[PDB]
Amino acid sequence: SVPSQKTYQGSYGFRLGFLHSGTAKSVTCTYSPALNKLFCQLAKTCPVQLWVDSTPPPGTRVRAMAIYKQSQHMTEVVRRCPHHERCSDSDGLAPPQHLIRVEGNLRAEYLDDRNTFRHSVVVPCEPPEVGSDCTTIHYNYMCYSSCMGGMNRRPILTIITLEDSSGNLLGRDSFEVRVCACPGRDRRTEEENLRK
Ligand SMILES: CCCCOc1cc(C(=O)O)c(O)c(I)c1-n1cccc1
Ligand SMILES: [Zn+2]
Repeated sequence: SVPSQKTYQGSYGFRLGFLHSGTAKSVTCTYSPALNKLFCQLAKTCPVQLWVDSTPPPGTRVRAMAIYKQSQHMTEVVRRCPHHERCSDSDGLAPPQHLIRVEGNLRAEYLDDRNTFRHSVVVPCEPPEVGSDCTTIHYNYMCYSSCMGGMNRRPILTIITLEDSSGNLLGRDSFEVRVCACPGRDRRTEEENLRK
């Protein structure tokens, strides 16, 4: 099977937001609205904003999962490559096979789905800090898009789902991800290709 990627704001008006980081050579994470694509360095902080129009109930959670973007690869589980799964870079909570980690949240839970074998990471919803209008989750991607025996140059999507306490769908959004050494240059190149 394949997880749905259909954008769905749902009853709470759920959607993502991204910072405006630019495309300088030194940038470690940058989002392209024209491509709906995040470009980031390996294991660096990727701030993703969560926005709602109304407050979801206590017990609502936010889950992240990666799938391959190309249809001919969509049924294959996205996982870390044979090198990175063995490099003992554990944070003490994320299984070493998981591509996506949540940084700085001791309530993050990592799931290996017993039926689909897909990986995901889920956190409880928390209200914005006083003075803020949205909540941010900090993600890390733990392999390069190019890693041999893993993503192997195949593009991926991240699907972010807002879920109730039982895991039922409340909202969904998604974005493509490229994990690469020079996200600013790659964003500029791909946006130029799109303009041409
Ligand atoms: C108590 C559990 C539910 C609390 O979740 C939110 C509340 C508000 C609010 O304004 O009360 C909000 O703005 C956001 I963004 C979230 N939220 C959504 C996903 C992650 C956090
Ligand atoms: Zn790797």
